Amino acid sequence: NAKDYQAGKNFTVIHSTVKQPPPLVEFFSFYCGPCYAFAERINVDTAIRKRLPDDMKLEKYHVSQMGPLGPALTEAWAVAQYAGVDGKVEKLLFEGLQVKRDIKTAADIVKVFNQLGITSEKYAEMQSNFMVKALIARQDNLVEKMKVHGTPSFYVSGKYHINNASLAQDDYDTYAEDMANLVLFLLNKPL
Repeated sequence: NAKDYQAGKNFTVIHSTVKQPPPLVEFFSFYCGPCYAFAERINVDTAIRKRLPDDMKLEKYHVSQMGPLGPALTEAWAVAQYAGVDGKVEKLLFEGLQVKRDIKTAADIVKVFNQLGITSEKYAEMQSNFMVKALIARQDNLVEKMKVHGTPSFYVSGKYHINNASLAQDDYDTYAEDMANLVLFLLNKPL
């Protein structure tokens, strides 16, 4: 029934210096095709969330060092979560970059928020917010400390990096389920 995921095959034991790493974090880029598929096609993200406990979420950290808009996007994601519209704006940023490729500038990212009822003035106000800035720095700092080198990249307890290609290849639904199973297998691992 329950698979015995193997170190080396399904995941690697990373070494971080981070004192309090997210229990579960997915490093991603709105420019990354597989990152989009994980959030909208394969639905690896919903699969994982559907199986997590109430006192724990899938944290998504945007990679600023990827592409021209990288930084503006890490900021937009931070504002997105502060405004709590991170659930709606996610698909619109992926589309704006990989479907319609109509997001070319920082001013174009703001236009997405406008369509949700967030004026350019409110967006500017949020860009300044102390919590927004703290989350932007957290995202950038962990990409460095965790030594991220690809997206989408999942890390459990800041010690186990999942090997995306190692999971069930039958179809995407099975793959997503296998990923959530592996994530759980890692969260339930001895301290």
